[PDB]
Amino acid sequence: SGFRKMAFPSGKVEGCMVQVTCGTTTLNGLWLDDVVYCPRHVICTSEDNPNYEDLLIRKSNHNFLVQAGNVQLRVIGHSMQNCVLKLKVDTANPKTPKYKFVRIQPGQTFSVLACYNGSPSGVYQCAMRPNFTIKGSFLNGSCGSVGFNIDYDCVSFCYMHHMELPTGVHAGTDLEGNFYGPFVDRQTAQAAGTDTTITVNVLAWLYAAVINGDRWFLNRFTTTLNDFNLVAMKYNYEPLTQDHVDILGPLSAQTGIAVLDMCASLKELLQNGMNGRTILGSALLEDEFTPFDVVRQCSG
Amino acid sequence: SGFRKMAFPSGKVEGCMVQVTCGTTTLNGLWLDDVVYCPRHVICTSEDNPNYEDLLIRKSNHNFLVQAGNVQLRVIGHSMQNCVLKLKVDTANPKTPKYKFVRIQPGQTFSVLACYNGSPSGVYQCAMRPNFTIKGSFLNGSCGSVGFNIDYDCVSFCYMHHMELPTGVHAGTDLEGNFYGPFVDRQTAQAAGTDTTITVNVLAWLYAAVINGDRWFLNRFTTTLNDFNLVAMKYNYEPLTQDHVDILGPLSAQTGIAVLDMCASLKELLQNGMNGRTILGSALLEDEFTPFDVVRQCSG
Repeated sequence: SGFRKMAFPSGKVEGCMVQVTCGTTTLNGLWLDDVVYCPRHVICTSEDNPNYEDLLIRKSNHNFLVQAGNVQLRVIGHSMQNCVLKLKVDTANPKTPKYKFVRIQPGQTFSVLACYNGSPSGVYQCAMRPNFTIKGSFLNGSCGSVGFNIDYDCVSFCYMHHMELPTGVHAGTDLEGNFYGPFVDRQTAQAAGTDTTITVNVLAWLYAAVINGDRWFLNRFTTTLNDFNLVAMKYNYEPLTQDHVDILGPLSAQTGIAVLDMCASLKELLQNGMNGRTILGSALLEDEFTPFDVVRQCSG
Repeated sequence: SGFRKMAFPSGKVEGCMVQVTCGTTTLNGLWLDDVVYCPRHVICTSEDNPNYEDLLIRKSNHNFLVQAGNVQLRVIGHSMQNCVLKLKVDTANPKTPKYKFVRIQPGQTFSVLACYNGSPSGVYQCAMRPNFTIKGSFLNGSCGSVGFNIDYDCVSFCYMHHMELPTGVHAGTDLEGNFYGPFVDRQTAQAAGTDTTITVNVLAWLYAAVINGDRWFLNRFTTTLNDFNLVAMKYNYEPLTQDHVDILGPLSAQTGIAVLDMCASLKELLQNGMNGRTILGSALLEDEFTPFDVVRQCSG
């Protein structure tokens, strides 16, 4: 037992991380088969309101230094797809895993492999916030670090890191180079929009707590979906849908606590607080675990 | 910026995990060069107050099934070292990293690669508690999962998982098979002893918060080491030593906040609480980050 925020084992992604250098700019790239994917930001400096089409036309293959550990990888083609650069290299990565490029939804989680100069440094879990930012840990040089999920040895890549917003949260793209949220890879006054709490995840985590022996917040009451959603709106929680209730079915069955029964507990927690008590070691309600994340750790 | 609980990239350890089966018992082992390390518990069932010396004498090499993915590894020798079994195999692991076996101190952190049937499932950070337990996430089949730190591509293994205590916390050994704390690998009423809060780590995390822009808890006061330790004892915090102050030097220098100045903030937080505010997203004081963990993420 126990419940911990847990990343996927990162080995399959570690074998894909390379360093990409163009001029005086270095960042990370992702080497799959004979293509390296990285942020197109690598082709400009600080002086470049940039036109990336013009900037790339003025580059040649030999302007791109790609290093996989010690071995230099010869660039033989270059192109741009939205905000990512694709560098064709003369060697297929022999450690390419089975993989997919997937775009994830707000409220879903993924593992981030933080990398610097093509060298992985740490791994942690992130949720895509409703406002399309993530609360990561990225220092200078982390551009091109990727986010992923792993399912039966298939790596589903969903995130490439591009920048940090003024509040210290983080924005990036899918692996097709399309930004999550209303952000751009140039210097503007862009800021994170208003955020909300992911209700279905909070309920999943309350189920995790019950499975792990925390029961003090339970009560004999049930509530209707409509009356719960009135309370949710008051506290800046997302509305709960019938599909959310359906998704929580397996956890509800395992614990014998109907979803709308648990909603009555969440309503009381929102209105009264915790009164000095904690849930799974937290004094706040946690919304960064999906129902899948809980079921993954609460099989027993 | 940002501050996240972050595990080391797990790839080097993933390449060492195997499955060890003896009879109807299966668990995880660690394959380094031509030796597999696993909990000696693998040689008994439920009926075995066991004498492990007798149990091992009654075994042969062919009683041990070791599987590295698909490939079966032939066992050619077996011996016991304290609570770990060493199985000599006829193949050196070609993916053996540079490694060391180190025993860690209470208050230090490490990454856990949770594994089932020789297959890694997730990675997370743990601190060794003052009472020599860890607050992990381990389901049935996780025995033999290992904890480690990585320094310049050298893996320092420090933990092998053995069992779960009645409070849901976890106990295990170093890789020499010596238990952390007053625990044994048989069925007793053993329980975790009283625990305390790791003061130096809480201060390191307050420094992390300042580096990341949380300043509301600061004040103009300083305190003496002796007067702080009077408050620490009252709230079940470990005493702060001069070596702790010395260790926090680099963080104190980066922020310009003397250690004893930060101690005055911690005293006020202990006596008054947070008054509805949070620090790095927590409503509780966090003690599972070492000064090293902070410096690792707060270079900027």
